[PDB]
Order: sequence, then C-alpha cells, then structure tokens
Amino acid sequence: VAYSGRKIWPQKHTGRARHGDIGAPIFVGGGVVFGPKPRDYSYTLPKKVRKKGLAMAVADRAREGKLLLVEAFAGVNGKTKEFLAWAKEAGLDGSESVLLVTGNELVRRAARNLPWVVTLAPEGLNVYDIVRTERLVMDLDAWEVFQNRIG
Amino acid sequence: MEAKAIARYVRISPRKVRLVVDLIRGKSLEEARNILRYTNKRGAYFVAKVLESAAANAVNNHDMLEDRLYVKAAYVDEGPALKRVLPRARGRADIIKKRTSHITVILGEKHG
Amino acid sequence: MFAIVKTGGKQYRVEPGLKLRVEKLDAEPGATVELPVLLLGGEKTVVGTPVVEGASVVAEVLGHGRGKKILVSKFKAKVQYRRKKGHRQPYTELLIKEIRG
Amino acid sequence: MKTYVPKQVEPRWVLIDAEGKTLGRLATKIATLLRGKHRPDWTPNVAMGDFVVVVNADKIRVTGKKLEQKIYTRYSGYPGGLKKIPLEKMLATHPERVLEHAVKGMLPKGPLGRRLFKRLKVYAGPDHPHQAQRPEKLEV
Amino acid sequence: AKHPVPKKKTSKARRDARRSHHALTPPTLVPCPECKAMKPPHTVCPECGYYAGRKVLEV
Amino acid sequence: PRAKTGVVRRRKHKKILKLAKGYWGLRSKSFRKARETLFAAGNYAYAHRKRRKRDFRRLWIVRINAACRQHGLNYSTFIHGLKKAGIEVDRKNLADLAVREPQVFAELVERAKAAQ
RNA sequence: CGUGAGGGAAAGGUGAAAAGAACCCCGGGAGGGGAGUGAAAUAGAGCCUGAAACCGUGGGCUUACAAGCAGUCACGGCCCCGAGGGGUUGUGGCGUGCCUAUUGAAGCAUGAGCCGGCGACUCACGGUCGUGGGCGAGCUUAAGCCGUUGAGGCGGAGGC
RNA sequence: GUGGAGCCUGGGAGUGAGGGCGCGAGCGAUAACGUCCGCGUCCGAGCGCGGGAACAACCGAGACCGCCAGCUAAGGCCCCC
RNA sequence: GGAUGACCCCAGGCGGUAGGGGAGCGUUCCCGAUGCCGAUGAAGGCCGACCCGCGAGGGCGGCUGGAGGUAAGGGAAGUGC
Ligand SMILES: [Mg+2]
Ligand SMILES: [Mg+2]
Ligand SMILES: [Mg+2]
Ligand SMILES: [Mg+2]
Ligand SMILES: [Mg+2]
Ligand SMILES: [Mg+2]
Ligand SMILES: [Mg+2]
Ligand SMILES: [Mg+2]
Ligand SMILES: [Mg+2]
Ligand SMILES: [Mg+2]
Ligand SMILES: [Mg+2]
Ligand SMILES: [Mg+2]
Ligand SMILES: [Mg+2]
Ligand SMILES: [Mg+2]
Ligand SMILES: [Mg+2]
Ligand SMILES: [Mg+2]
Ligand SMILES: [Mg+2]
Ligand SMILES: [Mg+2]
Ligand SMILES: [Mg+2]
Ligand SMILES: [Mg+2]
Ligand SMILES: [Mg+2]
Ligand SMILES: [Mg+2]
Ligand SMILES: [Mg+2]
Ligand SMILES: [Mg+2]
Ligand SMILES: [Mg+2]
Ligand SMILES: [Mg+2]
Ligand SMILES: [Mg+2]
Ligand SMILES: [Mg+2]
Ligand SMILES: [Mg+2]
Ligand SMILES: [Mg+2]
Ligand SMILES: [Mg+2]
Ligand SMILES: [Mg+2]
Ligand SMILES: [Mg+2]
Ligand SMILES: [Mg+2]
Ligand SMILES: [Mg+2]
Ligand SMILES: [Mg+2]
Ligand SMILES: [Mg+2]
Ligand SMILES: [Mg+2]
Ligand SMILES: [Mg+2]
Ligand SMILES: [Mg+2]
Ligand SMILES: [Mg+2]
Ligand SMILES: [Mg+2]
Ligand SMILES: [Mg+2]
Ligand SMILES: [Mg+2]
Ligand SMILES: [Mg+2]
Ligand SMILES: [Mg+2]
Ligand SMILES: [Mg+2]
Ligand SMILES: [Mg+2]
Ligand SMILES: [Mg+2]
Ligand SMILES: [Mg+2]
Ligand SMILES: [Mg+2]
Ligand SMILES: [Mg+2]
Ligand SMILES: [Mg+2]
Ligand SMILES: [Mg+2]
Ligand SMILES: [Mg+2]
Ligand SMILES: [Mg+2]
Ligand SMILES: [Mg+2]
Ligand SMILES: [Mg+2]
Ligand SMILES: [Mg+2]
Ligand SMILES: [Mg+2]
Ligand SMILES: [Mg+2]
Ligand SMILES: [Mg+2]
Ligand SMILES: [Mg+2]
Ligand SMILES: [Mg+2]
Ligand SMILES: [Mg+2]
Ligand SMILES: [Mg+2]
Ligand SMILES: [Mg+2]
Ligand SMILES: [Mg+2]
Ligand SMILES: [Mg+2]
Ligand SMILES: [Mg+2]
Ligand SMILES: [Mg+2]
Ligand SMILES: [Mg+2]
Ligand SMILES: [Mg+2]
Ligand SMILES: [Mg+2]
Ligand SMILES: [Mg+2]
Ligand SMILES: [Mg+2]
Ligand SMILES: [Mg+2]
Ligand SMILES: [Mg+2]
Ligand SMILES: [Mg+2]
Ligand SMILES: [Mg+2]
Ligand SMILES: [Mg+2]
Ligand SMILES: [Mg+2]
Ligand SMILES: [Mg+2]
Ligand SMILES: [Mg+2]
Ligand SMILES: [Mg+2]
Ligand SMILES: [Mg+2]
Ligand SMILES: [Mg+2]
Ligand SMILES: [Mg+2]
Ligand SMILES: [Mg+2]
Ligand SMILES: [Mg+2]
Ligand SMILES: [Mg+2]
Ligand SMILES: [Mg+2]
Ligand SMILES: [Mg+2]
Ligand SMILES: [Mg+2]
Ligand SMILES: [Mg+2]
Ligand SMILES: [Mg+2]
Ligand SMILES: [Mg+2]
Ligand SMILES: [Mg+2]
Ligand SMILES: [Mg+2]
Ligand SMILES: [Mg+2]
Ligand SMILES: [Mg+2]
Ligand SMILES: [Mg+2]
Ligand SMILES: [Mg+2]
Ligand SMILES: [Mg+2]
Ligand SMILES: [Mg+2]
Ligand SMILES: [Mg+2]
Ligand SMILES: [Mg+2]
Ligand SMILES: [Mg+2]
Ligand SMILES: [Mg+2]
Ligand SMILES: [Mg+2]
Ligand SMILES: [Mg+2]
Ligand SMILES: [Mg+2]
Ligand SMILES: [Mg+2]
Ligand SMILES: [Mg+2]
Ligand SMILES: [Mg+2]
Ligand SMILES: [Mg+2]
Ligand SMILES: [Mg+2]
Ligand SMILES: [Mg+2]
Ligand SMILES: [Mg+2]
Ligand SMILES: [Mg+2]
Ligand SMILES: [Mg+2]
Ligand SMILES: [Mg+2]
Ligand SMILES: [Mg+2]
Ligand SMILES: [Mg+2]
Ligand SMILES: [Mg+2]
Ligand SMILES: [Mg+2]
Ligand SMILES: [Mg+2]
Ligand SMILES: [Mg+2]
Ligand SMILES: [Mg+2]
Ligand SMILES: [Mg+2]
Ligand SMILES: [Mg+2]
Ligand SMILES: [Mg+2]
Ligand SMILES: [Mg+2]
Ligand SMILES: [Mg+2]
Ligand SMILES: [Mg+2]
Ligand SMILES: [Mg+2]
Ligand SMILES: [Mg+2]
Ligand SMILES: [Mg+2]
Ligand SMILES: [Mg+2]
Ligand SMILES: [Mg+2]
Ligand SMILES: [Mg+2]
Ligand SMILES: [Mg+2]
Ligand SMILES: [Mg+2]
Ligand SMILES: [Mg+2]
Ligand SMILES: [Mg+2]
Ligand SMILES: [Mg+2]
Ligand SMILES: [Mg+2]
Ligand SMILES: [Mg+2]
Ligand SMILES: [Mg+2]
Ligand SMILES: [Mg+2]
Ligand SMILES: [Mg+2]
Ligand SMILES: [Mg+2]
Ligand SMILES: [Mg+2]
Ligand SMILES: [Mg+2]
Ligand SMILES: [Mg+2]
Ligand SMILES: [Mg+2]
Ligand SMILES: [Mg+2]
Ligand SMILES: [Mg+2]
Ligand SMILES: [Mg+2]
Ligand SMILES: [Mg+2]
Ligand SMILES: [Mg+2]
Ligand SMILES: [Mg+2]
Ligand SMILES: [Mg+2]
Ligand SMILES: [Mg+2]
Ligand SMILES: [Mg+2]
Ligand SMILES: [Mg+2]
Ligand SMILES: [Mg+2]
Ligand SMILES: [Mg+2]
Ligand SMILES: [Mg+2]
Ligand SMILES: [Mg+2]
Ligand SMILES: [Zn+2]
Repeated sequence: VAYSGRKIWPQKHTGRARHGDIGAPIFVGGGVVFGPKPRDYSYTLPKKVRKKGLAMAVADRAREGKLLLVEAFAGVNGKTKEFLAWAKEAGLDGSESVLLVTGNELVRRAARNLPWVVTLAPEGLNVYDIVRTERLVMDLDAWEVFQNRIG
Repeated sequence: MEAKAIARYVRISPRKVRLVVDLIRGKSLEEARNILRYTNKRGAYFVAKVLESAAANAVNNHDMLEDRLYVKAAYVDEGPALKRVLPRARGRADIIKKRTSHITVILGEKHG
Repeated sequence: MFAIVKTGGKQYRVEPGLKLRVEKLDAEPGATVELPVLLLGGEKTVVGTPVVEGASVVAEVLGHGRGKKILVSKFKAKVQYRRKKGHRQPYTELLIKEIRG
Repeated sequence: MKTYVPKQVEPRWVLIDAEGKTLGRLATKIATLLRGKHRPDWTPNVAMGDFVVVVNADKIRVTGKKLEQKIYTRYSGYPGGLKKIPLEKMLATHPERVLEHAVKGMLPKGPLGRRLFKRLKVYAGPDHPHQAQRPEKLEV
Repeated sequence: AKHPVPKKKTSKARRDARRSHHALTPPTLVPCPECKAMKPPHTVCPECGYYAGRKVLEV
Repeated sequence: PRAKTGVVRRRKHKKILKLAKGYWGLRSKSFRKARETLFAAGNYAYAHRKRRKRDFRRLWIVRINAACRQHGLNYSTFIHGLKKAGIEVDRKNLADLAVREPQVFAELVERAKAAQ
C-alpha cells in the first residue's frame, strides 16, 4: 500500500490505542488481509477422464434420440437463410438449441448467428458444449474424428 | 386552512431559540406580537420575522384574515453546525459548534 | 349443570356450549369424544372417587391447531452459550355438547 | 379456565379487644386479617382484607422479662443517633405503638403492605371512633 | 485539585429534568392608557411617549 | 470477488431492536444494550414460565385453606381426607369450587372429614 | 503538516430535458409562501436512494410515599384495531449488565459514550490422512507444440 | 454385567495456573480463605433449579421444549412466607 | 413395520467451558441466461399483531423507491462484528 512506515504516534502515554503505520489492515485505507492475488485455476484433469467424458456426453444425447448425423449440407454456402432452410428440412425449427459440429467453414458461418446454435470444429468438440445444448448435429467427417478421439 | 413560514439556517443555536418559540405557541397573533416585542432574547428578533412572514402568507396567499390568526404550531429544528476551532492551552485545539436553526411557524384561524 | 372433566393430564370445568382448548387429541375434526367426569355439580352433586361411573362429557372436536409461538431462549454469561428455540404447542379445540349425568 | 379474580368488594370492618392477649400471638392474626387470607377469594395484588379496629392496646400482655428487656430502636441518621426505648416505657408513653409495631413487621414490605397497615386502627383504652362503620366484634 | 469529571453520561431523562426550571416567563405588559398599545408597566410608553398622563418624550 | 457487509448487519440489528420495543432508554435504542436486555429477558421468561406453575398452585392452596377453615378444618387435613376418600379433583379446581360453588365445596369438605 | 529530507488527506450522482422556478407577497438579506416547470419538486440546486445514532413538534397510555442491571410472569385499569389481538403500566411474584481474564466477577478487576461503515485462520508449493471419481502391474505427464479465441488436443523427457 | 462399555488402526484437538470440601499424612504453631502429597467428591464447565437470610464448590438434585395438573427431596408448616 | 430415508409405531438419550464432529442459513461473484421477473414498478429503505422454518432465515401484504434483479441444480470466495 502507498503509505509510509512511520509509527504514527508513540507507543505509550498518548491515551490512544497503539499503532504502527497506517498501512496496517486495521485502518480504513490500509491493506487487505488475505485478499485475492493473481491465480491459476487450471489443473490437469486426467486424459482418460476427458475421453470417457466426451464419449459419455455424446452417448447421453444418443440415448435420447437427440444426436443426428448428416452426410452433407444441401445448399448451405455461407448464408444464414440457406442454413435456416436446410435446418427446417432437417427437423431443426430452432425450438431446441443445437451444437453443430462440422469442418465445413461455410456451414459454421451460416449457422453461427442463430441464437439457438452453437458451432464448433470437430477438433473442438468438448463436453460443456454438448451438455449445454439440447441436440447434437454432426458431419460424418466430424463423427469420424470424434470416434478417433474416444479411441 | 393553515399558513406557514420556515426560516432556514438561522445562525443561532436551537436550544436558545426554542425557549422563545415556546413563549408564543398557541397564542393569538396579536399576543405573540406583543410577547416577542418585549422578550429580552436575541431569539425574538428571529421568531418575530417568521411569525410576520407566516401572517403575510396567511392574508395574501391563503385568504385567511389577520384578526382571526393564531400560532397553531411552531417548532425549531437543528440545521447543520458550523465547526470552528477554539485554541486552548498547551497546543490543544478544541472544536466549537456554532449551531444553526430552522424556525417553523404555522398559523391557523380561530373561527368565531 | 357443570362437570369437572380430565383430559391431557389436566382438569377442566365445562358447561355445554363451551369452547375449550386442550392438549392435542387423536380424533378427526368433526368427531365426537367422551371425556371422563370427576365431579358433577349444579342441580345435583355427584362426586367421583375419582371418576363417576356412568358419566361422560360429550365434546365435538372443532379442530386442531398450534399455539402462538413462544421463544425459548437460553443464555449463560461469560461462556458464549446462547440458544434460541421457537415453540408452538399443539392443541385441540372442543365444543362441549352435553353432560350425560 | 382461568383462576377467578374478584371484582372490587366492600371491605368488612372488625373489632378486637386486645386486653390480656399475648402481643405476638395477637399480631399474627391481625396480619392475616389485613392480608385478607381468611377469604377464599384471596388475591395477592389488591387490598381486599378487613379493616381492623383494636381496643385496649395498652392492656396487651407479654411473657418472660420483656417489659424490662425488650428494646425498641430508632435511628436518626445523625452521629450517635440510635435511640433505645424499652417496652415498659413505650407502653407508658405511646402504648398503641407496641401492637402497631408488631403488626407492621408481619405485613409485607412494598406499596401494598404499607397500604394494608393503614387499614389497622389501634386504640389504647376501651373506645374507638369508628361507630359509623359498625365494626363486627371478633373473638380471635 | 484532581480534575473531576462526569462518571456516567447523563440520560436524556435526567438532562431534560434538569431543564424543568428553564421556561421563560412572558414579559409582563399592561396597556398604555393613552394609545392602548401594550407595554411594560412603569415605563414611558414607547409608542406614544406618554407617562403619568403627559407627553414625556418624542417617539 | 468481494463480499462487503452490505445490507446484512442493519438487518440483524433491526431484528433485535424490534424485539426491544418498550425497553427504557438505550435499551430500546442501542443494538448493544438491546441485545443485553434480551439475554436477560429470555432467561427470565424461561425461569418464569417454570415458576408460574408454582405461583398459581401456591394461590390455589391459600384459597383452599381459607375455604376449609370456614368448615372447621385446615388445608393439610382436607388434603389428607381427599386422598383417603380417593377424590382427585386438583387444586386449580378445588379453588374454583371454593369460590364459585360453596355448596359443592362443602360436600367435598364433608367427604374429607368422613374419610379419615 | 515539517527548517528539510519527508509526511500527506477529504471531496463522486437534480432531471429524459434546465424546462434551474418570470411575476406577486413577507424579509436588510438569508429564508420562506404563492404562481410556474416537471411523470415526480420531502428530484429545488445544502438536489438519486436517504438506514442509525442524535434533536424536536403533535397524540395515546403513564408517573410527584417511591428503593431500581430497568426486565420477566400474573392480574386489573385506560386507549386502539376489530370468546381475539396491539399499546400502555398500577399492584404482586421473581431477578447480581455484556465481554475479557481467572481457582473464583454484579463485581470496587479489563474493555466499550452512542450509531453507521472498515476490521482478523488465507494463498502457493510440498507433505500426511480422509474422501469423490478415472485407470489399475500399472498410473500419470512437465516445459513446450498444434489448434481455439472463454474448444481442446498433442507432448513419455520425467515422476510415483 | 449390551454400556455414549471395552479393545485395535488411524484423523483432529484442547490441557499441562486449578480450587473448595471430607477422610489419611507431612510441613506450619494439634495457625491461615496457609502449604504439599494421597483417596474421593463437587465448582471449574452445572454463577441453571430447591434448601442454607444473602453466598462457585454444605444439603437436595443432573435443566430437550410446552402445561393456570399430580407426587416427593433437602428444608420447612406462628406472621413476613 | 416399509424395504431401503417415503412415513407410522414402541423405547431410550438429549446441562455444558477448552475442544472434536455433523447439518444448515445468509452475503459477493460464475454457469444455468440471446433465457426469466420488471414502470400494471428492479434493488435498496420503512412498517406488519400474517404464513413457513428449531434456528440462522424465507415468504406474503402496505407505504417509500425509481431501474434494475435473477430460480431449480451446481461452481468459486475479500462471506456474517
Ligand atoms: Mg510509500
Ligand atoms: Mg509503501
Ligand atoms: Mg507515498
Ligand atoms: Mg518503512
Ligand atoms: Mg518511515
Ligand atoms: Mg522505521
Ligand atoms: Mg501505554
Ligand atoms: Mg481515555
Ligand atoms: Mg485510539
Ligand atoms: Mg482513546
Ligand atoms: Mg502507537
Ligand atoms: Mg499500525
Ligand atoms: Mg511502525
Ligand atoms: Mg504503510
Ligand atoms: Mg486500499
Ligand atoms: Mg487505497
Ligand atoms: Mg483490511
Ligand atoms: Mg495478512
Ligand atoms: Mg496483514
Ligand atoms: Mg491470500
Ligand atoms: Mg499468474
Ligand atoms: Mg486449491
Ligand atoms: Mg496447471
Ligand atoms: Mg449463436
Ligand atoms: Mg444456449
Ligand atoms: Mg423577558
Ligand atoms: Mg400583513
Ligand atoms: Mg503555542
Ligand atoms: Mg464534544
Ligand atoms: Mg462543541
Ligand atoms: Mg398438546
Ligand atoms: Mg395447552
Ligand atoms: Mg458477563
Ligand atoms: Mg449473571
Ligand atoms: Mg461470553
Ligand atoms: Mg467461568
Ligand atoms: Mg454467553
Ligand atoms: Mg382467623
Ligand atoms: Mg403470590
Ligand atoms: Mg400517643
Ligand atoms: Mg422479598
Ligand atoms: Mg490536589
Ligand atoms: Mg476539584
Ligand atoms: Mg493548584
Ligand atoms: Mg478540572
Ligand atoms: Mg468519575
Ligand atoms: Mg442525550
Ligand atoms: Mg425528550
Ligand atoms: Mg439531572
Ligand atoms: Mg394600563
Ligand atoms: Mg461488486
Ligand atoms: Mg465486513
Ligand atoms: Mg458494506
Ligand atoms: Mg448492514
Ligand atoms: Mg449483526
Ligand atoms: Mg434493512
Ligand atoms: Mg438479518
Ligand atoms: Mg414498556
Ligand atoms: Mg428509549
Ligand atoms: Mg435514551
Ligand atoms: Mg433513537
Ligand atoms: Mg435473543
Ligand atoms: Mg421454562
Ligand atoms: Mg425457574
Ligand atoms: Mg382449625
Ligand atoms: Mg398425599
Ligand atoms: Mg391429591
Ligand atoms: Mg520538524
Ligand atoms: Mg511549508
Ligand atoms: Mg513522516
Ligand atoms: Mg485517511
Ligand atoms: Mg443526472
Ligand atoms: Mg445529467
Ligand atoms: Mg426518465
Ligand atoms: Mg425587501
Ligand atoms: Mg429568494
Ligand atoms: Mg414565508
Ligand atoms: Mg419561493
Ligand atoms: Mg403540472
Ligand atoms: Mg407513471
Ligand atoms: Mg420521497
Ligand atoms: Mg426523488
Ligand atoms: Mg445531505
Ligand atoms: Mg436516477
Ligand atoms: Mg435526497
Ligand atoms: Mg435528507
Ligand atoms: Mg430519521
Ligand atoms: Mg411528547
Ligand atoms: Mg410512609
Ligand atoms: Mg402515588
Ligand atoms: Mg415487576
Ligand atoms: Mg396472580
Ligand atoms: Mg390487551
Ligand atoms: Mg396487560
Ligand atoms: Mg439466583
Ligand atoms: Mg444487580
Ligand atoms: Mg453471584
Ligand atoms: Mg454479548
Ligand atoms: Mg474486554
Ligand atoms: Mg488479566
Ligand atoms: Mg488475575
Ligand atoms: Mg488471581
Ligand atoms: Mg454492579
Ligand atoms: Mg461498577
Ligand atoms: Mg485496576
Ligand atoms: Mg467494571
Ligand atoms: Mg490485566
Ligand atoms: Mg474517546
Ligand atoms: Mg446514544
Ligand atoms: Mg459497528
Ligand atoms: Mg486453515
Ligand atoms: Mg491435502
Ligand atoms: Mg486424494
Ligand atoms: Mg483415468
Ligand atoms: Mg517425486
Ligand atoms: Mg457398539
Ligand atoms: Mg461417555
Ligand atoms: Mg468416553
Ligand atoms: Mg479438525
Ligand atoms: Mg498441546
Ligand atoms: Mg496448555
Ligand atoms: Mg508447565
Ligand atoms: Mg502445574
Ligand atoms: Mg496456581
Ligand atoms: Mg483435580
Ligand atoms: Mg493439586
Ligand atoms: Mg467458600
Ligand atoms: Mg484434599
Ligand atoms: Mg464427618
Ligand atoms: Mg487432613
Ligand atoms: Mg506424609
Ligand atoms: Mg493456640
Ligand atoms: Mg488451599
Ligand atoms: Mg485448612
Ligand atoms: Mg491443613
Ligand atoms: Mg480435589
Ligand atoms: Mg478455566
Ligand atoms: Mg452442583
Ligand atoms: Mg460434573
Ligand atoms: Mg450457569
Ligand atoms: Mg443455592
Ligand atoms: Mg437459597
Ligand atoms: Mg430463602
Ligand atoms: Mg450451584
Ligand atoms: Mg438430562
Ligand atoms: Mg403432597
Ligand atoms: Mg423431611
Ligand atoms: Mg423460617
Ligand atoms: Mg416484614
Ligand atoms: Mg448438549
Ligand atoms: Mg453428528
Ligand atoms: Mg462441517
Ligand atoms: Mg436455499
Ligand atoms: Mg450474511
Ligand atoms: Mg451457502
Ligand atoms: Mg465477476
Ligand atoms: Mg448472458
Ligand atoms: Mg440479464
Ligand atoms: Mg413482462
Ligand atoms: Mg409508467
Ligand atoms: Mg408501487
Ligand atoms: Mg439481492
Ligand atoms: Mg446486488
Ligand atoms: Mg422479514
Ligand atoms: Mg420495495
Ligand atoms: Mg440497465
Ligand atoms: Mg444467480
Ligand atoms: Mg443459484
Ligand atoms: Mg455447473
Ligand atoms: Mg475479511
Ligand atoms: Zn402610548
């Protein structure tokens, strides 16, 4: 703290309480005891857990019928209305949130702005996103990498 | 019907003026005027101004009649104090509070 | 005619038409119960020794409730011992129907 | 059922001939009468005892050597101010004080007990001025 | 001396009971018999300058 | 993140202050004095609901005793006679009888003399 | 503030918009009362909210024969809201503040005028036990690298 | 003898100023609200409750809460009570 | 008893300082949330003799306030004078 280290008034005979410097945490303006300092919250969760975790999450959507694999995306060539059309046709009215996983950049751009859609490349598939969303939609090429990652 | 006047931030200490204010609570406007007139306190100059101002308001804004007016309520509230240093022996500095009053007078009409 | 009846480890002087709160009875609201009689007085006087064989007081249970809360607080100086408990005693409300003498 | 509380009652006046009675053994009874504890509706926080008239207080009796040895005491607040007056002398000067003092000590301290004591009316000699009250004579 | 000092703060009840004798008594006033204006008895009237039935003073 | 006192302490103090309504001077006005006053108050209440049970029974007894002596016996005799007769009317009730119902009380007195 | 090196504060908020109150009235002025503005003016510039201590006016109940850690239990009176409750408190019963420190405190032992706000068991890294999971003769990666731009993966050196 | 008994492995303590009383001794003066040991107790932590006028350790007794019910304990029962 | 912490029934324990252990309440912040409550009135303040809870507390109503607040379930601490 910015104050000096001078003892503010003598130890004895002033009729006041003893103090040292006004930086001491007992003074308004003084330092703080045990406040937060810069911190690293990370830690290395076991790799197998992440793996087993990934797999279970996809498994969970699978068991609900909410996981849908697709071959390709019709006419979606980077326009929202294009993805929107395709989606309607694919059974995604947007009443249910969707984690769309595909390596097709053109498809991610088309869908990203939709409030009910989270997009990801397959290298990015992770359990928070699967668990946050109601429906899982994947490229086969996407489904392929995920199968290699849970191997 | 009521008419009121408030003198705010009068530089006199509440306890001193209340003493004068207490002399006129409930009195007829006329009696209160006499009393203040021959009350030997500084407070009387100030209470007299709030009275006369309330009386004016009664007659001029509120359609009440001077001859029927009486001090229906009056009170003194404390304003913010002026803090001043009073130097004492041995380096000590005391603090004098030069206190402040808000004086309220409220007149009513004593009907019939 | 009055009766001195005993319910809930306690005794009451009841007359027909009386509403009375007693300790909680295990009987549905609207039911009717027979209280024991220890003494009958009024026109004739009959004195239980301790209860009177034939008599009973008939009560309809109007309902069951909880008493207004009493705070039970405990404090011991110089020992930082403090306890605060809220207490509501359960009771039954009875209407006294008749004194079967 | 809550315990009965009496509404205000008309107090009963009573008359007692103190002659030849034993001071202390009379005083306890006067006390009971003043508290009102002969009454089945006794209530401890109201004056609802009898008014008590006593006559012939000067003819109260006392056992042992107490006329000579019983000493009444008064403190004035001043240095050396403890006066000691013996029974004999108190009887010879303010005889009614003897009973008065004994009954007073047998009443509760507090506002009520003080009030109860005012209901006691003690006279030396056979007569009293409470005729208007037509006090009922009591043997005790 | 050894610097006496209050042992306890005075309660509002006590402070104000000390002040049970502090009320001002209003000025005693009698009418001026000449101009009817209210004034202190035994003073020359400051409204009209009259005292003992005569003009004493320019007002 | 920081969690400053905020609203929390004013709210505990009002709770206590509100329980202290009625108390003298700072005892209803100062959180500190109120809290002291309340510690005492809760212990008395506890103690006193215990002794109310005693306070009343002592009263019933003074009353029963008065009513007995009108019929020429004392409380102690009357209670023994009741016991022997097998009468279990309690003192709360014996007392109400003694005042509201003199004829009934008389009969219980009778059974009591008779029972010995 | 200190000769000086040096110490070192407090102090934020009208309103959507100044529409920041023309004019009249009392007053030397300050201040107020009307008028006016505004959804709102106890938002009027000493301006959002506006707690508490503290000071006051008005009202209900109460108090001048009374003995007190200030309450509590009981009853009764009065006042209020409408077989009930609330306020108040006459009488009766009971009753030795809080905290600290002590063998032991109401203690004539410490601390505290009151109120509001600030105010003291944490974090890193290692260890030891317990515990929730993952894998199990095996378990695990570090620094880094790739990716992302709140996405994860790779990396077996090394450690147990 | 099934008890907030016991034994084993481990985690967390706190305590290491005691004090009164009864009995047994020493020290002291067959002194101390003295001191120092032993066995027991209570206070400590039961300054919660009844009795002892009042009163940590004497007598009675181990307070989970409520009751305007009953029986007792020590101590009491002439009035205060 | 029923099968499983659903609730009923019988019995027993439940004074406590140092101290061990358990279960909870509330404060700030994050996910929940591109959501939901909100000018037909956010937070905050002042009342309440009402409801729930052993309690810490939480509701509900009236007044003030005038623009924010934030659930079920979880997470993290500058968390309670
Ligand atoms: Mg510095
Ligand atoms: Mg520095
Ligand atoms: Mg500096
Ligand atoms: Mg330094
Ligand atoms: Mg320095
Ligand atoms: Mg230095
Ligand atoms: Mg010193
Ligand atoms: Mg000092
Ligand atoms: Mg100081
Ligand atoms: Mg100081
Ligand atoms: Mg110092
Ligand atoms: Mg310091
Ligand atoms: Mg220093
Ligand atoms: Mg410093
Ligand atoms: Mg700082
Ligand atoms: Mg700073
Ligand atoms: Mg600090
Ligand atoms: Mg620190
Ligand atoms: Mg520090
Ligand atoms: Mg830290
Ligand atoms: Mg860092
Ligand atoms: Mg950590
Ligand atoms: Mg790390
Ligand atoms: Mg989106
Ligand atoms: Mg979403
Ligand atoms: Mg004068
Ligand atoms: Mg005029
Ligand atoms: Mg000088
Ligand atoms: Mg000062
Ligand atoms: Mg000053
Ligand atoms: Mg019950
Ligand atoms: Mg009951
Ligand atoms: Mg204490
Ligand atoms: Mg104590
Ligand atoms: Mg303590
Ligand atoms: Mg202690
Ligand atoms: Mg304590
Ligand atoms: Mg008699
Ligand atoms: Mg009594
Ligand atoms: Mg004489
Ligand atoms: Mg006494
Ligand atoms: Mg000297
Ligand atoms: Mg001097
Ligand atoms: Mg000198
Ligand atoms: Mg001096
Ligand atoms: Mg002093
Ligand atoms: Mg004061
Ligand atoms: Mg006052
Ligand atoms: Mg005084
Ligand atoms: Mg004249
Ligand atoms: Mg913040
Ligand atoms: Mg804080
Ligand atoms: Mg704060
Ligand atoms: Mg607060
Ligand atoms: Mg608090
Ligand atoms: Mg608050
Ligand atoms: Mg609170
Ligand atoms: Mg009161
Ligand atoms: Mg007060
Ligand atoms: Mg006060
Ligand atoms: Mg106050
Ligand atoms: Mg409390
Ligand atoms: Mg109790
Ligand atoms: Mg008790
Ligand atoms: Mg007899
Ligand atoms: Mg018996
Ligand atoms: Mg019996
Ligand atoms: Mg210098
Ligand atoms: Mg300079
Ligand atoms: Mg310096
Ligand atoms: Mg500063
Ligand atoms: Mg602004
Ligand atoms: Mg602005
Ligand atoms: Mg606006
Ligand atoms: Mg002018
Ligand atoms: Mg002006
Ligand atoms: Mg004006
Ligand atoms: Mg104006
Ligand atoms: Mg308008
Ligand atoms: Mg509006
Ligand atoms: Mg307002
Ligand atoms: Mg405003
Ligand atoms: Mg201000
Ligand atoms: Mg604003
Ligand atoms: Mg404001
Ligand atoms: Mg203000
Ligand atoms: Mg205020
Ligand atoms: Mg008043
Ligand atoms: Mg007297
Ligand atoms: Mg009187
Ligand atoms: Mg009392
Ligand atoms: Mg009573
Ligand atoms: Mg009432
Ligand atoms: Mg009452
Ligand atoms: Mg005691
Ligand atoms: Mg005391
Ligand atoms: Mg004591
Ligand atoms: Mg405390
Ligand atoms: Mg301390
Ligand atoms: Mg010490
Ligand atoms: Mg010491
Ligand atoms: Mg010592
Ligand atoms: Mg003391
Ligand atoms: Mg003292
Ligand atoms: Mg000292
Ligand atoms: Mg002290
Ligand atoms: Mg010391
Ligand atoms: Mg100071
Ligand atoms: Mg204060
Ligand atoms: Mg504070
Ligand atoms: Mg720690
Ligand atoms: Mg560890
Ligand atoms: Mg582990
Ligand atoms: Mg694993
Ligand atoms: Mg190693
Ligand atoms: Mg076992
Ligand atoms: Mg054990
Ligand atoms: Mg054990
Ligand atoms: Mg531990
Ligand atoms: Mg240790
Ligand atoms: Mg230790
Ligand atoms: Mg040692
Ligand atoms: Mg040692
Ligand atoms: Mg020692
Ligand atoms: Mg020992
Ligand atoms: Mg020893
Ligand atoms: Mg002793
Ligand atoms: Mg020994
Ligand atoms: Mg012996
Ligand atoms: Mg020995
Ligand atoms: Mg030896
Ligand atoms: Mg000798
Ligand atoms: Mg010793
Ligand atoms: Mg000895
Ligand atoms: Mg010895
Ligand atoms: Mg021992
Ligand atoms: Mg200790
Ligand atoms: Mg004991
Ligand atoms: Mg023990
Ligand atoms: Mg205790
Ligand atoms: Mg004792
Ligand atoms: Mg005792
Ligand atoms: Mg005693
Ligand atoms: Mg004891
Ligand atoms: Mg027990
Ligand atoms: Mg018995
Ligand atoms: Mg015995
Ligand atoms: Mg005795
Ligand atoms: Mg006495
Ligand atoms: Mg316990
Ligand atoms: Mg446990
Ligand atoms: Mg725990
Ligand atoms: Mg909760
Ligand atoms: Mg909190
Ligand atoms: Mg929590
Ligand atoms: Mg944040
Ligand atoms: Mg968001
Ligand atoms: Mg939001
Ligand atoms: Mg809406
Ligand atoms: Mg609107
Ligand atoms: Mg509203
Ligand atoms: Mg909030
Ligand atoms: Mg907030
Ligand atoms: Mg609340
Ligand atoms: Mg609000
Ligand atoms: Mg906003
Ligand atoms: Mg939230
Ligand atoms: Mg939450
Ligand atoms: Mg979560
Ligand atoms: Mg802190
Ligand atoms: Zn004249």
